[PDB]
Amino acid sequence: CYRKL
Amino acid sequence: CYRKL
Amino acid sequence: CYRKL
Amino acid sequence: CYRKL
Amino acid sequence: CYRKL
Amino acid sequence: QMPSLAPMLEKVMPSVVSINVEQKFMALGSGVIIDADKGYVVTNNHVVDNATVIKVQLSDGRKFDAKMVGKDPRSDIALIQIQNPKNLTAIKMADSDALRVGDYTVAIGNPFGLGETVTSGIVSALGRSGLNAENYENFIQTDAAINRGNAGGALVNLNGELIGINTAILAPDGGNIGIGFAIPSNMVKNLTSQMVEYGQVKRGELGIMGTELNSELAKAMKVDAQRGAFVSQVLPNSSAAKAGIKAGDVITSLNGKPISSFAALRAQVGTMPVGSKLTLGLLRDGKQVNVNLELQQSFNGIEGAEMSNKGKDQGVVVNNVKTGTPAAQIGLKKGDVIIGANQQAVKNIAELRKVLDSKPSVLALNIQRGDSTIYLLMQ
Amino acid sequence: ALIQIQNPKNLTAIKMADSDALRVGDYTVAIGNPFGLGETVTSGIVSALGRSGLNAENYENFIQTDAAINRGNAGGALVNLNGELIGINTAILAPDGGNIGIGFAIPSNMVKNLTSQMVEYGQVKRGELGIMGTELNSELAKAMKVDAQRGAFVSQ
Amino acid sequence: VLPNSSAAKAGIKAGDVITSLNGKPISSFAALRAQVGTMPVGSKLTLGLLRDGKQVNVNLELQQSFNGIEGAEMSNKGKDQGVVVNNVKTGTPAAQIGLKKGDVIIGANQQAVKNIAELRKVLDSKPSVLALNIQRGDSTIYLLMQ
Repeated sequence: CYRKL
Repeated sequence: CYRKL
Repeated sequence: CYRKL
Repeated sequence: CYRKL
Repeated sequence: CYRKL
Repeated sequence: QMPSLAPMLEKVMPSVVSINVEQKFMALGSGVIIDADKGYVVTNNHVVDNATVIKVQLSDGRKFDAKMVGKDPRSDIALIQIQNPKNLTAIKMADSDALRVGDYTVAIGNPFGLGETVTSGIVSALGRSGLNAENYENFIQTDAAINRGNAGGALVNLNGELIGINTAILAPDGGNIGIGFAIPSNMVKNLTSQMVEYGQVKRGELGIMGTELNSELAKAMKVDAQRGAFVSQVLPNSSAAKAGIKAGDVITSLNGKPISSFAALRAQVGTMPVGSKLTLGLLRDGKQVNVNLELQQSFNGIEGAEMSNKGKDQGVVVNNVKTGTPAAQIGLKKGDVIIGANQQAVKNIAELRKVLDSKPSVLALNIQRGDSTIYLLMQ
Repeated sequence: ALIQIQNPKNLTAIKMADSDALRVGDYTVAIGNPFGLGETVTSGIVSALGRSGLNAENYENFIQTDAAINRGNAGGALVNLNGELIGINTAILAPDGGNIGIGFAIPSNMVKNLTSQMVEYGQVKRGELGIMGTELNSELAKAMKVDAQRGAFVSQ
Repeated sequence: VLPNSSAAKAGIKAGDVITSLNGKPISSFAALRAQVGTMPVGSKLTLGLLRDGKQVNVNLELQQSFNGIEGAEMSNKGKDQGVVVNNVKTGTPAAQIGLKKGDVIIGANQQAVKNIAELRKVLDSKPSVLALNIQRGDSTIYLLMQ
């Protein structure tokens, strides 16, 4: 649902 | 949801 | 990759 | 059918 | 690659 | 006379590096030199995890090789050490606890391996979290441009002091939309200092469960503050239990600094070294409470059995064994008395540990349970 | 490229500055026309200098900026806080066609040299020094006992 | 038969038929393939031929499949006049960097190179990159590797 770098 | 600390 | 404008 | 030495 | 000046 | 950032940047940019890392894969990220002499460079753990070779390209292009030192994937922070450090430049760290929403920010990184790229922004918000609930996350949010490769990059204030480490962005398409997150420097301060001293992170806990404080639960419990940490229960034998924290308390501050949420408070102490003495601000029955605390862990006992010596060189009596431990998997009912093992007599834990120091593949214990003499086996 | 307005009446020209004095950290102001909406101004800074590789055959000495630049900004002006032309906004790095804060501009000193040949001759008189070469990495400086880790290495 | 092969040097021509190996008859080509593939290089052996109903025997010595570094054969030039390049093989890692036959190396990696001995002392240093100061014709150029 949510991502990082 | 119970979180621990 | 690279794009123009 | 081809195979070396 | 080889580039020229 | 035009304002510019080149005065601050030409001094700071040498302190921020670009990383190249080598189902084998090759990746790139960024890091910041913390100790110029020892060549310590901190970066994101998800950049150097499963890394066999670690190559660093400085601001000037100089290449170095670095080795793993510590890692903490729960906070996504890792430390590497440049080998053969020659003429490096450390970065000055600031205390992030003074950051205010509206301060100007500066982002340094290696976007798409293009090289050290600098972008500007402001403090969008602080203490934001929620993208990965199991991670210790207390992120700084900024509208500074941050993309793939800025990970492990530097977030500095206008004076070039390190305030945060660019870590993650929120992007529905994989490209920056003006929402970047950075780990506050103070957390990295606590996180790195353990990696240098211990090689891993000594994780402490207070022994409490809880959940965040919403406006609707503040109604039912007659609590003033609309945000903080709600004490669900205190575990017995916990520092918080020994300190006098009971259930139904509301935590409002940490060492004086107010609290933004439970999840943010969780990330703070999740980085503090074990034993860190701290002061908390509580709220029980609408009464302000302050408490001093000391974190805890989550003769000589060997492998999950508490033991001690008995009599005068009469062996190592087992004091207690918890059911379900590696030392209760091989029986060792409470009260066993080890006279010897592996045909060598055991007078004490020292003659025992001098045989444990031998690290044998298999262990035959010559204990006595009751009035009988038995043997037990290990490994 | 250079075009000529027919019947030039009451126009305003831009003063070009010396881009070779630009430094990473200077504030930049981008001007263009994204999506035909109109003259749109955005702010940013000098991300880096000397950027190249988007098209290796092209003579690219791009300035990188976090000034917002989308489709239609091409040919727009990049100026400093005094409004002196430092570069011509050229390309962006967008895997999705929308700006993510990476614009590239060709320095004014290159534009000043390239426009001056089109005024007199209509084309570019391409000159050569007559040497081959490649980029100098940190590894090559060790073998050649060279101190500098970046520059031009003369093959012949 | 392949050119420059020991069998070609031995006198094996096409249309021959192998019947024995060192006296022992051969069961199959795939057997013989496995046989000599396990003998160390240079194994001197004897074979039984059959061309046009006439028994022929031949002795053989296995083959491979001045200095030579990474697909380039070299030798010395004059008296400490560098390392002259005799010839280069194209599709090999040597000539894939632009090397052509005839070049003469005067030095490398800011260390003087008078012969091949001073070259392998540079290969004993194992540099990440090697910078060669060769001369092809009347020119002084440089060529790199790795």
